[PDB]
Amino acid sequence: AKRTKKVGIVGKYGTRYGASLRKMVKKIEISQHAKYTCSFCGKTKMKRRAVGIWHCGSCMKTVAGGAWTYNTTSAVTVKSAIRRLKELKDQ
Amino acid sequence: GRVIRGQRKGAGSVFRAHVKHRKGAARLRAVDFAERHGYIKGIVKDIIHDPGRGAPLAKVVFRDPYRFKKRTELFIAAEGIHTGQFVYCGKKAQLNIGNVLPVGTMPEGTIVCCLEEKPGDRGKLARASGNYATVISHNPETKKTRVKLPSGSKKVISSANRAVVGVVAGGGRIDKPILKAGRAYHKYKAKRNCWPRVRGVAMNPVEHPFGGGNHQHIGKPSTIRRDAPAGRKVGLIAARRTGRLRGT
RNA sequence: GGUGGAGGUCCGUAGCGGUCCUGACGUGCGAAUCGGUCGUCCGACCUGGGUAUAGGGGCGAAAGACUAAUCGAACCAUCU
RNA sequence: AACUUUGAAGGCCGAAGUGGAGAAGGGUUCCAUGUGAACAGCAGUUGAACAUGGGUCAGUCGGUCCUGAGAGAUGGGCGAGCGCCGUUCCGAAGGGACGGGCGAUGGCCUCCGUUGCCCUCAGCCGAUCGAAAGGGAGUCGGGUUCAGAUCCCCGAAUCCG
RNA sequence: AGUUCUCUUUUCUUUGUGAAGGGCAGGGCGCCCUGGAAUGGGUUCGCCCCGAGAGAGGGGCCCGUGCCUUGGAAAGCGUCGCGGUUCCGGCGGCGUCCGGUGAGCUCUCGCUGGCCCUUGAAAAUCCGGGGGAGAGGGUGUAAAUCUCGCGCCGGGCCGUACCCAUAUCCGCAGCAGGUCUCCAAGGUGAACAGCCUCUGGCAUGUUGGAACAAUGUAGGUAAGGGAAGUCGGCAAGCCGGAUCCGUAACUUCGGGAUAAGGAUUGGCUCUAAGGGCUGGCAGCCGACUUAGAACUGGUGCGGACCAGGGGAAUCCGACUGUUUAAUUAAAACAAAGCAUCGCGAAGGCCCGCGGCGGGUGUUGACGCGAUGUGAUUUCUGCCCAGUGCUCUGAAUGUCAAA
RNA sequence: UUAGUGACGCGCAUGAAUGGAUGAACGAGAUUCCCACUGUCCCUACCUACUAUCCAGCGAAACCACAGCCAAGGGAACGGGCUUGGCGGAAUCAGCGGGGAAAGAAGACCCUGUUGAGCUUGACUCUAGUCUGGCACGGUGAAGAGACGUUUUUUCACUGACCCGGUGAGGCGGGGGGGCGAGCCGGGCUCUCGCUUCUGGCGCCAAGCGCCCGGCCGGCCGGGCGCGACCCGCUCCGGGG
RNA sequence: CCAAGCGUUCAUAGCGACGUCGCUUUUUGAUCCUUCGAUGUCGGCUCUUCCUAUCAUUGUGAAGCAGAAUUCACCAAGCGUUGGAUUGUUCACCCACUAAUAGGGAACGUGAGCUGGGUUUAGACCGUCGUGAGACAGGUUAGUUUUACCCUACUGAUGAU
Ligand SMILES: [Mg+2]
Ligand SMILES: [Mg+2]
Ligand SMILES: [Mg+2]
Ligand SMILES: [Mg+2]
Ligand SMILES: [Mg+2]
Ligand SMILES: [Mg+2]
Ligand SMILES: [Mg+2]
Ligand SMILES: [Mg+2]
Ligand SMILES: [Mg+2]
Ligand SMILES: [Mg+2]
Ligand SMILES: [Mg+2]
Ligand SMILES: [Mg+2]
Ligand SMILES: [Mg+2]
Ligand SMILES: [Mg+2]
Ligand SMILES: [Mg+2]
Ligand SMILES: [Mg+2]
Ligand SMILES: [Mg+2]
Ligand SMILES: [Mg+2]
Ligand SMILES: [Mg+2]
Ligand SMILES: [Mg+2]
Ligand SMILES: [Mg+2]
Ligand SMILES: [Mg+2]
Ligand SMILES: [Mg+2]
Ligand SMILES: [Mg+2]
Ligand SMILES: [Mg+2]
Ligand SMILES: [Mg+2]
Ligand SMILES: [Mg+2]
Ligand SMILES: [Mg+2]
Ligand SMILES: [Mg+2]
Ligand SMILES: [Mg+2]
Ligand SMILES: [Mg+2]
Ligand SMILES: [Mg+2]
Ligand SMILES: [Mg+2]
Ligand SMILES: [Mg+2]
Ligand SMILES: [Mg+2]
Ligand SMILES: [Mg+2]
Ligand SMILES: [Mg+2]
Ligand SMILES: [Mg+2]
Ligand SMILES: [Mg+2]
Ligand SMILES: [Mg+2]
Ligand SMILES: [Mg+2]
Ligand SMILES: [Mg+2]
Ligand SMILES: [Mg+2]
Ligand SMILES: [Mg+2]
Ligand SMILES: [Mg+2]
Ligand SMILES: [Mg+2]
Ligand SMILES: [Mg+2]
Ligand SMILES: [Mg+2]
Ligand SMILES: [Mg+2]
Ligand SMILES: [Mg+2]
Ligand SMILES: [Mg+2]
Ligand SMILES: [Mg+2]
Ligand SMILES: [Mg+2]
Ligand SMILES: [Mg+2]
Ligand SMILES: [Mg+2]
Ligand SMILES: [Mg+2]
Ligand SMILES: [Mg+2]
Ligand SMILES: [Mg+2]
Ligand SMILES: [Mg+2]
Ligand SMILES: [Mg+2]
Ligand SMILES: [Mg+2]
Ligand SMILES: [Zn+2]
Repeated sequence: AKRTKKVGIVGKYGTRYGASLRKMVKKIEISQHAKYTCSFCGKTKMKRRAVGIWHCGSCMKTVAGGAWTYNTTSAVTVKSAIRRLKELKDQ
Repeated sequence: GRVIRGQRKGAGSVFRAHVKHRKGAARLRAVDFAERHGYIKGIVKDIIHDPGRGAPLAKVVFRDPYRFKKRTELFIAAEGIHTGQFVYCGKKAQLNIGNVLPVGTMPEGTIVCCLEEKPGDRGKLARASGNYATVISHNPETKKTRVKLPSGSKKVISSANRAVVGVVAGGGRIDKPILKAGRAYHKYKAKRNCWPRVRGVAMNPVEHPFGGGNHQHIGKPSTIRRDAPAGRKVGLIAARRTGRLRGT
């Protein structure tokens, strides 16, 4: 059964801290606790160890990532920027 | 009056860094023949959490080129590196995330982190989580490069300075509301004795320029001159302006 | 409809504190205690020892609070 | 003899105890016997008082060692100076060694040792201190005293060198 | 051993095995081999697992504090009976037995999860591995060598008594204060609550006797009324557990909420449902629950104990937290949130008599340092004259030493 | 109903992060009303325990000019004392709070003092720090602008004082030697490089070649040296200066 | 006290201008004599007593006293003079009953009698003021109330010549 209408995972905070802040932290709370698919083994086991550290329980691999998401948009863009600059560097 | 809190911070005492459980200082390799003329290979053994630091640290192992030894270095983790990866450092490493190259060989617009302020100091710029510096331009005749720092300042540095390709890991950390005094208590219990903070107007005149009064008011302008003596330099120190920053 | 068991979450014991009776006591059991009634009780929690900061100095979630019954500048001897 | 002791009643603490043990602190208050002057806000034949004598036994239980937060020499720096700063920082900071070569000495003089010199090899890079709750090998059962016992005795083990 | 007027095959007490070694249960495995799985299967309270190898077979390993065994019955204990110096580790007889059960409590071992802008010591010390410099003997009385089984010698120094707290410690004292810990029985009960009790302990807290005036201190009860008392419902009082039902405004949709408001509750005798073991059935074992029904008492039944009064509003502070030890616990402080300010290291801020001195800093702008406001929501208007801060400067008044 | 709530607003003197308006939850925070409840009250009574009480034992302290019955008078303007009257009778017990302007503490209020101390600032006099100029450490070479081969100054350089960073001060500068390319008519040179990028392996303590030496009997056993690993150099290498 | 007037008439039933004479110390002032080696500072609660400048009640005189109701005056303080909402309040105002709902003193009676609401320490908020520290007969909230066993007095209790 659906137990909450909108609070979702930030229902742990009860009435405290304000609706807007609770709404804001909800998006991060979901993401930092999701299990991402591992690129190295494919099993959905990638999980946050600390802030910025993501570990896979299957292949045991650890990856430096975003604070609340496996990879940040800023980093993803830079990887394509560095890939592009590499080619022109050696044509 | 008595010595104000700000003055008392510079004496150490209860105001020294909480370094009991820190993993060590994070640096690039000391520059040697391998990095000056070629490159050297290492392997990412583990990516670890450093207390009091947002960014994770990478434990990269190299071979000692003169002795039968393994050298363990503690790098600032570039976002996207992983354990078992190979990283390379030197004048002739490839342009890949995590490699360490002199900025002089990096093409224009390269995003770099843990950049050397002065050649050979093993990294001083853009080390906080998520940050990065950028390469603007090179001047091969003067052997110099122009980088853009996270603060937005443009600095001229020697081309021989090394850096790590990519941005620092753990970005976006400041996007989460702390929501709780207790969560901030734990944030600084790993950093230093700086929390919670008591307002100047909340004290007595004996221990603060802004203290005292039948109303909690500053009473005097809060923009203080640059050369104000210690114990008087409180409020907005040498402010060029004040108020809301409307417009660019 | 179940399962699950988060929380600076609630009632409440140990612990920690000390609202009111402006109760007791007030040449006291006590140079601050006693009783009922109360606050909190997984956390910014309580606590032992080790160590660090020393007097215009320290330390203060800030009451000019605390700094050995002493604090809007300790105590000791001298100046005297 | 209201108060000491033994016996019998009636009660209380009610396993977060008024129970059995420790740490810090005390320092003989512990145990036996004696006194009942002073003290124990009445008394006492009693006491943690007074007096006379005893009592604490370990490779294995702790200290001892390690390092923690830290404290703290030398080098160096400063300092009128007692000195202070500083802890790897402006240092020729190792007194060690497998092995090899030379001599000198020995003794179960066969050949092995020792000792002195030379060759060779050596990061640690910080003296020293810092915890009777942290780390830290290895001892348990039965008996035994007025008072001591994982310590004494009987037995059965174990670690280290 | 106790009770035995009556009853009670009854109530109480007690009914061992150490370290080390071996063996075996049991627990655990992210260990191996066969094999190839969708009609997907396996599996937990939850999960979670699999073509990167699941199910199913067969194995290997770790801990075994559990049971047996050597210890070891010789000892200890229970009990009956004899001895002696009788202050003997005195001597004998018998016994030290068999099952069950649990979300029970305490400790411990393990598996799996959740929280972190918190990631939760170091060193001494010990061990394995990789490498192959070397060494050993020439068929033997074989040698170097051995982390194997026995055997031989030793382990020095210091502490150790007792109290550990309504009388051995600190408060001038045998002071109702303070002072760090371990163990932890039966009943009721949700319970380490309160109430009674066993083991253990105590003698009422630095005195006794006789009275039972006033006034007190601490407990109670009061007809009728019900805040008329008072600055003020201060104080006391009402409520209170649990089951079933029911529950508003407002709300940041989480709450409000035990809202509010009702009913029920004893004892006794039954009924029904909820399981394991063995060989849609049969037999044997069981542990507490829930629900319903009859009968029943002077309507008493959460019978003591334990145990929220409620509602409608206004002000302030978002909340949780903190504070004037000893007259102020609060609206004060803090807080998350918000917004300004300085700084790219020859730096910002700060310490210091002094330095190639020190803190932030094992730091690097998502950082450090300095302020203000104070969650969320909506908003934050105009004023740069004043006072501050700041920015440009030989264009250019004043302006020290040299 | 000087209280509360809702409205009104020319508001002595409301008002926008000296934050304005709000609002769920929360509060030993302030206030008003209502239900329930009641000894708060009308209006008090009774009961229990410990006291007080009396006794045996034991036993302080605060305080005290002398003391201790009133009315009026006058008086330092409120007498226990004095004047004039009232009157006065041992020694004591339990209570009590009228008085002793009761005790307690050289009044905290107020003023004075040429007594202070905490704090502030646009008070007076200074001061650490800080910004700024000059002198010294303090050098070398070029130009530009001046002045009379010397000297003032501006710019650009240098390095050697001085400073900074790194390292276990580990390959720096120059040249040689070798490789791919270019292009002048096989050789010279513009000029480049210095052997590692697929995999979560391994990697030291020299192989090899050349030259000498020794020991025992050309064969056995053992040494040394050189290349391998280029030569020469004046600051370890960098950054400032 | 005088008496111009008011009272249809009528100065004095009841009033009373312009003037003038007193009393009192339940108002506030003025002064600064006592008290600063301290006389506890508002109000309420409780409790006793006293004054009369009499509201009621007893006995009376006079009215513009027919009755009823009321008004003025005399002897007069014996006995009474209440329950409440708002306010800390004294004061004030209103509700209700009543014969009446009079006015005062006692160190502005009464804190080792209470209470502590206000005032009037230290914490804190707002407004005005101040550059500020801070100020405000301006608001607001929280803020320790000690001692009797002595003498007298008084209340009762033995008792004394
Ligand atoms: Mg303050
Ligand atoms: Mg100041
Ligand atoms: Mg809680
Ligand atoms: Mg709670
Ligand atoms: Mg208090
Ligand atoms: Mg009290
Ligand atoms: Mg008393
Ligand atoms: Mg803390
Ligand atoms: Mg200082
Ligand atoms: Mg604090
Ligand atoms: Mg203050
Ligand atoms: Mg004991
Ligand atoms: Mg004990
Ligand atoms: Mg005695
Ligand atoms: Mg004794
Ligand atoms: Mg022994
Ligand atoms: Mg030591
Ligand atoms: Mg030192
Ligand atoms: Mg130890
Ligand atoms: Mg399987
Ligand atoms: Mg036997
Ligand atoms: Mg091997
Ligand atoms: Mg002992
Ligand atoms: Mg008693
Ligand atoms: Mg007794
Ligand atoms: Mg006692
Ligand atoms: Mg007593
Ligand atoms: Mg009644
Ligand atoms: Mg009744
Ligand atoms: Mg009332
Ligand atoms: Mg009243
Ligand atoms: Mg109450
Ligand atoms: Mg409600
Ligand atoms: Mg609050
Ligand atoms: Mg206090
Ligand atoms: Mg501001
Ligand atoms: Mg301006
Ligand atoms: Mg009212
Ligand atoms: Mg209003
Ligand atoms: Mg504005
Ligand atoms: Mg304002
Ligand atoms: Mg007596
Ligand atoms: Mg007198
Ligand atoms: Mg008196
Ligand atoms: Mg005085
Ligand atoms: Mg004085
Ligand atoms: Mg004078
Ligand atoms: Mg002065
Ligand atoms: Mg002073
Ligand atoms: Mg001035
Ligand atoms: Mg007329
Ligand atoms: Mg005078
Ligand atoms: Mg006096
Ligand atoms: Mg008096
Ligand atoms: Mg007095
Ligand atoms: Mg009269
Ligand atoms: Mg008075
Ligand atoms: Mg009095
Ligand atoms: Mg009083
Ligand atoms: Mg008050
Ligand atoms: Mg005040
Ligand atoms: Zn994976």
